[PDB]
Amino acid sequence: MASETFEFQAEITQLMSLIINTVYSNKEIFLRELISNASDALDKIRYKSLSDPKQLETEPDLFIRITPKPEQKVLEIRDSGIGMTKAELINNLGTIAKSGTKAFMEALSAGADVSMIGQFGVGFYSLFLVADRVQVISKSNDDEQYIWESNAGGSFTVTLDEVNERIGRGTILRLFLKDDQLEYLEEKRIKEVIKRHSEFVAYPIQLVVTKEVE
Amino acid sequence: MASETFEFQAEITQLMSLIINTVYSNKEIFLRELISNASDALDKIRYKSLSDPKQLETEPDLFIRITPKPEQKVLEIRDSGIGMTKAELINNLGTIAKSGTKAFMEALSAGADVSMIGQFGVGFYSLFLVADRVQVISKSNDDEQYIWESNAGGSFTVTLDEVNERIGRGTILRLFLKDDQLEYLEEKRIKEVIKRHSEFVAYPIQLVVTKEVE
Ligand SMILES: CN1CC/C=C/CCCCCCC(=O)Cc2c(Cl)c(O)cc(O)c2C1=O
Ligand SMILES: CN1CC/C=C/CCCCCCC(=O)Cc2c(Cl)c(O)cc(O)c2C1=O
Repeated sequence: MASETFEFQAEITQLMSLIINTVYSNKEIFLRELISNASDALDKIRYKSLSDPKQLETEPDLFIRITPKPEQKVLEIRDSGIGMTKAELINNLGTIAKSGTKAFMEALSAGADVSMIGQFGVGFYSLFLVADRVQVISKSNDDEQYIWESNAGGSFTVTLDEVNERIGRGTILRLFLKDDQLEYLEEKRIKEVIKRHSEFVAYPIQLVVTKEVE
Repeated sequence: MASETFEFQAEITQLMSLIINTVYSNKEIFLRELISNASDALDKIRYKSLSDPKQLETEPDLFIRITPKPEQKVLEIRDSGIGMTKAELINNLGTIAKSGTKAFMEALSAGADVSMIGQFGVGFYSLFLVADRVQVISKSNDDEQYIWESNAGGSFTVTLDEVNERIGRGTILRLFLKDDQLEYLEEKRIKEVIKRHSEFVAYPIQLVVTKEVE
């Protein structure tokens, strides 16, 4: 199909503009937030499967997978968690997506460290520390695969997905990294960031590395 | 769109049935043939770009990339070479695809080693040594992305591609490995097979490895 365009709730647009523009030092913290969200989605599908085991069959493996795509300056973070339907992507990432958004911004003004973002329920938006564009590609058992896309402007698009690999079930965050943040494409940097901030994750974290054979 | 189905030329079906069923020992040779085809397609796009440099811009990097997908028992061999349009996939892989096909089978009967397959121009079909199903996904600058699929039966299908990652330009052979050939998903096995049979390749060969972070 065509893309549909949606307006963000005003506090969300304010949160994003602030973060995409910040000179804050500790940007690496975006990866902890995206692994935590990935781990929550995997919790929800595992929890859901307790009474409905067939929900697992669209993707029996439970994992988080990180894929640097250095040639496109993209970093992907995939999970096989519960995924979001079209209406979920629309509601959860932007149109309500509310709640701690304004509390967080107020805490920032008073000097809170950008790293509390997650305790306010809005750590998804920390991706704009290292990316100036994101596509969230998601497949819920309840809906077709969709793409939600934002560039931290006041509106986002949602498009039926006829261009990306089929996710059996779950979500890919595809981060279009800023030119100064290309370090997050490097295998050593990634590992160091995960060991530091994500020690207790119930699910395997996989890193997809491309090496020339010689 | 829907799938279209096409009949193979009769000698091709005869070639495939023989190979999918052979007890021959040296199956590893399929990888040399698929890297050679990949290298030929990259030669043709490089040669073509000599007088039409813009043909490179849909994918400026020239590479061969091998991606084991152990969970699906798939091995992928990708190149960014010239790719095939729908009519090319139909003509080149099956409906004419002729020429050395019958000569090769006659040489086999007389005791030729399955490994001469490439000097008869039909080494593509060597994939059926290790796979009982293949999808060829291809994107020519001249056409949309298409999927050609065969299971060594007498007919194949060609489908407009709305399910796979976008190839900028080139071809993916997606091999659905036989249960006894899963060794070709292993990083050490692959490297050993390339060093042995593909020493002189002008293009980088990349191996995509997935490792758990601990
Ligand atoms: C958590 N859920 C599953 C759906 C989440 C439902 C609760 C509302 C969450 C609001 C924030 C959005 C979110 O966490 C979605 C998500 C993100 Cl951002 C991610 O990086 C990885 C994911 O697997 C998901 C996701 O699909
Ligand atoms: C060689 N060409 C480019 C298109 C080839 C034209 C000449 C006719 C070739 C007939 C065999 C089919 C073929 O080689 C196609 C192909 C295969 Cl099988 C492959 O494994 C990788 C590829 O990049 C190609 C391909 O697209």
